[PDB]
Amino acid sequence: DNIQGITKPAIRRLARRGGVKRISGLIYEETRGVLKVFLENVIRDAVTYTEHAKRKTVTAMDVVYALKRQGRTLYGF
Amino acid sequence: LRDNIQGITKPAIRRLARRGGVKRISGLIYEETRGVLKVFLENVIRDAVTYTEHAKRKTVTAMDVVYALKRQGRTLYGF
Amino acid sequence: PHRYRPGTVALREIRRYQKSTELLIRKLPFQRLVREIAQDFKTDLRFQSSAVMALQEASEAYLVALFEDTNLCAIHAKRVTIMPKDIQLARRIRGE
Amino acid sequence: PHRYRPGTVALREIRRYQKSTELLIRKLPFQRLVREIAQDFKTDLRFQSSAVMALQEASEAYLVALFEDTNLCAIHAKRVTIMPKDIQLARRIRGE
Amino acid sequence: RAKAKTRSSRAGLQFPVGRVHRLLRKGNYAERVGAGAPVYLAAVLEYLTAEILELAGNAARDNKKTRIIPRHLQLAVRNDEELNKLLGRVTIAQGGVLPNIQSVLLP
Amino acid sequence: RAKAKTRSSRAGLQFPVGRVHRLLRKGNYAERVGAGAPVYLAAVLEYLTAEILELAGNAARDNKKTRIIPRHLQLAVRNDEELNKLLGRVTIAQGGVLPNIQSVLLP
Amino acid sequence: TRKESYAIYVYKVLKQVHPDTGISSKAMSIMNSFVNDVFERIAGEASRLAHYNKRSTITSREIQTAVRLLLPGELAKHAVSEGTKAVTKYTS
Amino acid sequence: TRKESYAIYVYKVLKQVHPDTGISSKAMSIMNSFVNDVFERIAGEASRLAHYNKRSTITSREIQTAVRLLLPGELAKHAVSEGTKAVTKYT
Repeated sequence: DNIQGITKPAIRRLARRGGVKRISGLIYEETRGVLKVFLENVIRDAVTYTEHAKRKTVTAMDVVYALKRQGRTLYGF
Repeated sequence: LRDNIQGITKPAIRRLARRGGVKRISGLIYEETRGVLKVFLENVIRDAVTYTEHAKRKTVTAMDVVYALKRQGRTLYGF
Repeated sequence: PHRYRPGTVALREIRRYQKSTELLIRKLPFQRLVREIAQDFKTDLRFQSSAVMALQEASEAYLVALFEDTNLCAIHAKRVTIMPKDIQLARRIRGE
Repeated sequence: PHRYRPGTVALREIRRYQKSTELLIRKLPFQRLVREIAQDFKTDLRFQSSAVMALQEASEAYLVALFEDTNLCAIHAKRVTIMPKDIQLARRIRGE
Repeated sequence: RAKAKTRSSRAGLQFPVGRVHRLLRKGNYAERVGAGAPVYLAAVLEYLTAEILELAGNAARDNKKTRIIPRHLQLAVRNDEELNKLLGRVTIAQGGVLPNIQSVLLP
Repeated sequence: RAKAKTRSSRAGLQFPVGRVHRLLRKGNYAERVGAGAPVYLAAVLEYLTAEILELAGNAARDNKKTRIIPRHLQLAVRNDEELNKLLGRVTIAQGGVLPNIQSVLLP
Repeated sequence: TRKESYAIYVYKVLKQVHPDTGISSKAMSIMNSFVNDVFERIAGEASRLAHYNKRSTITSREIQTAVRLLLPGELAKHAVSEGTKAVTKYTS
Repeated sequence: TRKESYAIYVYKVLKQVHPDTGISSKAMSIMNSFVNDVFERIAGEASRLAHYNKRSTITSREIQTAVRLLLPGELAKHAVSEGTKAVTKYT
């Protein structure tokens, strides 16, 4: 149920930050699905990184390495 | 020798587009794809010549070229 | 009552969400989604707050870039609206 | 003067050049263009045959993939003919 | 002493575990390399090679040639989905592309 | 005897040559590390840091404030061509995007 | 020195998969490049995994995590099972 | 274990460039991440360059070629100029 936990105004604000004037009504589900796929990939990488270190909590640090190994490096952490 | 950007002929571009599944090919796209092929070639060639100059090497080998292609995330197999 | 034309409020929202770097996605739904996704790979898995923040920032930046490419494709198709086919094309070109 | 339709021979050539793996740009003009591009970096530079071969394979593969992306952009814009704006959009989506 | 046994028979595989360990040590990835790491590397490389060669042989069977061609290898790589995402940013020489045509282009 | 002249002060360079050399040695990226390689790496890092901080301070000056915060760093990275091309696959948190509007969007 | 090549190992793998079908030298170069690139990718992933955990050795767990990371989908668990089988055969 | 930080180094670089411009802790973390990422990229490129021609050492030329490969255009040229000036000041 947490997949629908993110809100349509949140997606609208995300598109506003991306310089989009107007948003079609059937693209919210597609954006949620592709966000789920991206989060699944990044979370799988972070889970493998956490399990390699004999750790049960996903720290911020291996998350930014999981993002950076995918060509999406994160700064500030 | 200069002005060799015309070496990539219009039928060669048409063949490249047919391999890409392009049915209709505009007459104005040939200059654009010559430009992008040129830009990609300068990028790969400048990486290759930096690789060549690093190792006191004067002739560009196939190895360095494919290593440059891999370091731009475009690794080439078969060499 | 006062009425605004369709677009000027959209442009104002674009401007006000591009000058500032506030967190558009709420903390709790994104955190819950992250826990739901992670619970299928590893049970009883914890997430520190800074990890959730970092993942939320990366996701928001990725979705903003994807929406930028989606709007770019929409303008290329002479369209103001952004359709799921635009997202599919942008992801296919990006290889996602 | 039997003439085929303008678009059936196009599909036939698409099938022929997709089934076959023979190279499309002739080796001599590509080699000359490579030498012209490299003469601005290193004076009196030599290219071995396998280096030019590999560069040609990579260049045709990149051009072919870009052509599929621009064709997909064309069909996405309800169009058949590719235009340089499709190439610009495809380049900017990948950030080239 | 007893006759020396190669790593291929010890690990039940074909890829050289000794060579893999040699490039791991000389490839300075870490100052130490465990005993099972080259074995695991040889197993993974052997499985990936086996899957790619099996798919290439299947593609050759659909084409009826008895020899593996770079076209067959490219078809094998780009036909499998997992191999497609694994080798997505990878160029294969003399391979071409899949013959896919959009439905709107076909009459 | 004589007082210590250190390493970074000898080259007149603010970035630590010693820390870069220690990280390169402990990173086992090569069997040997030259003397000038940490000096060169520290010089390049200092130049890149100085350029980034100069552009970020300029952006903060256009923002009517005198403290650099990550939105200024993101604006500095994305505004200049070469740093945007270098950091194209790089995401800056607390940074946002460039405040640009497409031509067809404006009335 | 001796130039590395997996020619006979790839040929033996092909024969144990498809004994009737052969392979060409261009295809042999492609397979050798693929094997080398996958080896470097997995070894670099293992090295970075060891460095991130402040570890100075590369073990079978490093390779397991690397093949879980780079190899996607069913190939990840298949390579994990193959590596576990090889490790058990080594220990037996 | 302890974790390294480049707070003082980036601080003194900023004061050398802008003597009257501050910087936040989050921007300090962003700068740290940026410098570490560039360090890892350049070091990996230099290690690859050393392994490319069977060289077991990394010299100033390896970092030079790594900078020319990674940094584009005038940024690369100015980086080579600054590195060369630093090495000449060292000697």
